[PDB]
Amino acid sequence: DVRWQQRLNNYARALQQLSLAVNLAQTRPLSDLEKQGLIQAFEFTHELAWNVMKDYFFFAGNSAITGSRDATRESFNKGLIKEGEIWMEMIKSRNQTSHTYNQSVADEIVKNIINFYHTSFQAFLEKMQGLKEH
Amino acid sequence: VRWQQRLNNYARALQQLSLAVNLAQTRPLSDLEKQGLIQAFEFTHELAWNVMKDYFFFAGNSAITGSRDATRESFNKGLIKEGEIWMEMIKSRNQTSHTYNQSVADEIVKNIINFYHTSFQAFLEKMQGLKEH
Ligand SMILES: [Mg+2]
Repeated sequence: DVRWQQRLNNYARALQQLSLAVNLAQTRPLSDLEKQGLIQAFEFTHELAWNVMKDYFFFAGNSAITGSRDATRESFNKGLIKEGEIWMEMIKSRNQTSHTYNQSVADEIVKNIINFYHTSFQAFLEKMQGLKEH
Repeated sequence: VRWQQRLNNYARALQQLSLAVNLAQTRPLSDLEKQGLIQAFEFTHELAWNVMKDYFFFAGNSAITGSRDATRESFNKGLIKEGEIWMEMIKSRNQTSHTYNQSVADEIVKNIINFYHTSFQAFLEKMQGLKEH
């Protein structure tokens, strides 16, 4: 039923595609359309991240988690993530998705993806990969 | 509460989607650009069905809550004619979390280019005619 290590496998696959786009941005500016794609990749990577969180705490007997905010708070309190505000900012970015046809909105989410979220995603991957081995 | 204002933003969003759909006619899209085409479809469809919901609110219909509700009412009243296509857009929306699978991304992209963009343009013209009354 609930299998947090399988969810982690898909999270890694999604993050690898986000990493491709984040690396591309270091070689040249992204077009407006590529920025929309970077946002889409952030969205499917973040969605998997907090569902890994939810799945992991279900094993611990926690059935009270229902969304990304609940999952992010429990992860911070249990030490799975260190940058609590950044992970909460990700949720704000998710809630701005419908408005990214405004370049100011798209550009803000892209700057956060490149300068903060990707690093946090990689740290969470490494954290959970260690816990799986245990 | 203002369906004509919602329609202004819908047109702005559709203009951005149109740019990507025309780009796809000049060359293949990269994997990343495909993701960006899907994101543009998402913000265009979200505005579309909220225009529907706003419009029917003026008629006294406060029962509409989501995109399926809005889409059915729009088909019932003639605002849209391709009912099955507009419902397929909702299935595409619900696949958004899985577009890191190239098969999923490619399927949504093909639907956007071959069907959804045409339907979006028709709905724009339909509502633009209703704004003039
Ligand atoms: Mg999206």
